[PDB]
Amino acid sequence: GPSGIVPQLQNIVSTVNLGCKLDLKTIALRARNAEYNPKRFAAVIMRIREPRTTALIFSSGKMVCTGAKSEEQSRLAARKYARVVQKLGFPAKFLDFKIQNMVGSCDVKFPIRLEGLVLTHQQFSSYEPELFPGLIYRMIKPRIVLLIFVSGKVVLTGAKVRAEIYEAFENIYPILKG
Amino acid sequence: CVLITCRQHNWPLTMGAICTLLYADLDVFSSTYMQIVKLLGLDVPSLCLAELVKTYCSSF
Amino acid sequence: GSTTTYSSFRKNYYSKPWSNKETDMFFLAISMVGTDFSMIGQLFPHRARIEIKNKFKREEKTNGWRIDKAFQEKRPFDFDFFAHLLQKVLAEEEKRK
Repeated sequence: GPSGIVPQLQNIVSTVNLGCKLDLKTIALRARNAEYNPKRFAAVIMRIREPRTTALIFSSGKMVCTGAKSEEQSRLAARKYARVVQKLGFPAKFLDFKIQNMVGSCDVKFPIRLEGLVLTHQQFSSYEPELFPGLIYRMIKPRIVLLIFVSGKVVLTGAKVRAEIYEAFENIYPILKG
Repeated sequence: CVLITCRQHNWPLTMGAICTLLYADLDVFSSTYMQIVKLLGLDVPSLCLAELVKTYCSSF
Repeated sequence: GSTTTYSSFRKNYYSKPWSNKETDMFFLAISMVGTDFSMIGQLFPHRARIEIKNKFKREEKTNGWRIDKAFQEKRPFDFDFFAHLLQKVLAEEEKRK
């Protein structure tokens, strides 16, 4: 097993389709928590304080949300945005909700020399410190990208489910243990 | 491509020395540089520490 | 003209810091206008929209409670009165200093 630590989650990304078309100008007119610029962009930006999240709603009726810590909180916030649209007068409905991504991170309590890792896992490792300090690891099982630093901190992205994050975590555990 | 060529011959060359001639900027050229390398997946060494110092020190 | 030329990340250019009274106007704007960062960029011609978003990102780290408290303490909205309040309070700040 791991050294008593399982990665935390940093962000959630999700999408939902509201089932109807919308007038963005009206929504921006009447929403206290929204920002929109019709002359350059085709979606209205809104935020809620709990769960502390943002939503991006197009005129086509699709919606993108970020800022969540967990999938349930993303779903709750998306339902909240759906209610917000409903009270604005549109026939908004909460359909086909789906999580799209989440971010995870962990630390191993000891330093890691990245040069050895790039010298041994060339097929997956990127080491260009002059461009970005962190080492980039393209992991294949699960299809996850891990970002590694000299402090022993590791960051995970690209999963559809949390089990993918933890799976990549214990997959990389023996490699970093070397 | 010229850069990775020199890297194959472990020939020391740095990032801006190329961008000097190309009207480029850090973000533009670095982001693009990553794009082709991941696209082609070709193996290429890093800048080995001692190599660059010879040409750098000799310039004084 | 030399081969020693340095290249490093210049996208963090020196931006103008934020004033405490300017922050107070920012809060009374959340009270008064809302979170329409483009609109706030218009009420603050000296700040652009990205500055408003960065300001929100900095404030949300600790001052979410004050964000909510201002947002519930709603006030009727007037651009003209807003602009007058800004430059008058700024002039008062300079005169006190």
